[PDB]
Amino acid sequence: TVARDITLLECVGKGRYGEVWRGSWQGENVAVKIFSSRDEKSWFRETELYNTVMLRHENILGFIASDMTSSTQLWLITHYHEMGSLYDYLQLTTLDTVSCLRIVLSIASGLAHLHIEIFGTQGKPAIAHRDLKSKNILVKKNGQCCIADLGLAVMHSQSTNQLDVGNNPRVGTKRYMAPEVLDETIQVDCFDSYKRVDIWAFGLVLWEVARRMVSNGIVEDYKPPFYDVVPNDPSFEDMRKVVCVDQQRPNIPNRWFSDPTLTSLAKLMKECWYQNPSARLTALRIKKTLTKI
Ligand SMILES: CCOC1(c2ccc(-c3cc4c(N5CCN(C(=O)C6CC6)CC5)ccnn4c3)nc2)CCN(C(C)C)CC1
Repeated sequence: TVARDITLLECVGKGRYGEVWRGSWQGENVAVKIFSSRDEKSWFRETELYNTVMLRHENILGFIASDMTSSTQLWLITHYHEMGSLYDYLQLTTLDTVSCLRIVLSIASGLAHLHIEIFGTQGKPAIAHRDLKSKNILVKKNGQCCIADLGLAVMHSQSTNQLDVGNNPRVGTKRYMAPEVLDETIQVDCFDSYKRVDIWAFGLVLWEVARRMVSNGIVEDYKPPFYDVVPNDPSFEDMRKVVCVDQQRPNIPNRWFSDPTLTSLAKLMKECWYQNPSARLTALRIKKTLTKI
């Protein structure tokens, strides 16, 4: 019924996943993500998650409804953030210390919230995202972010030791894939493995953002991770060669060591990028560290 009352106004995004539209519902802007045929299973997983797990959180994209509307389409209706994604926003502006730390702390807060199981009737299972990237993190006008696109999410309950992986043909974006995914050594039956996959990807987003924080009048152009060492649309084997075989990691600009904030974020992101997954920081530790900077 939400879908029948929505007026679609403007397409604001298009990809292999489908399309995103700005719509109006009860006079308020809403985001309508219209899934492609190729990605119907992500719609299904996200719908199941939003209808069975209490997820609401400042830094998780707000859910309104899911619907199959009648031509038949699969729609996921959420709050609308006119700044669009971090990918979009980082390309039209540079950041200062305050706005950079607000972005990265808000992502760490949302990720910690996903990862941590909460006991009881007001609680939730532990959740790992598995495809975190700058294109599915939204920026609010108040400068905080929120994480979207839970179609690959996996859940875990420590009490019963049940791991719910989805059976989704989709895999994570290859440019952001962790070493253990690329060399197929990931322990697929351990929930902690998916959390560590998230932490790797977070480190890459951290790098993407920090580059855009000005210090002493200097800033880097926006670039996606590994822009300098793999082609656009890199293959799985392109990524395995660079990340696993050659052990490359995004370069830290020297100008960052003149700013205390960027020096601290540089230390943080390198501790997300250990080849050994169990050596990476946890989301909560990142959150704590960023609350102190
Ligand atoms: C008319 C263009 O306008 C700009 C723009 C771009 C996007 C949005 C926008 C996207 C979303 C959203 N999505 C659904 C959840 N996601 C995913 O699943 C990603 C695919 C994996 C993220 C996208 C949800 C909620 N809100 N939302 C707003 N809004 C505005 C594009 C560029 N311009 C420039 C020209 C100035 C500015 C804004």
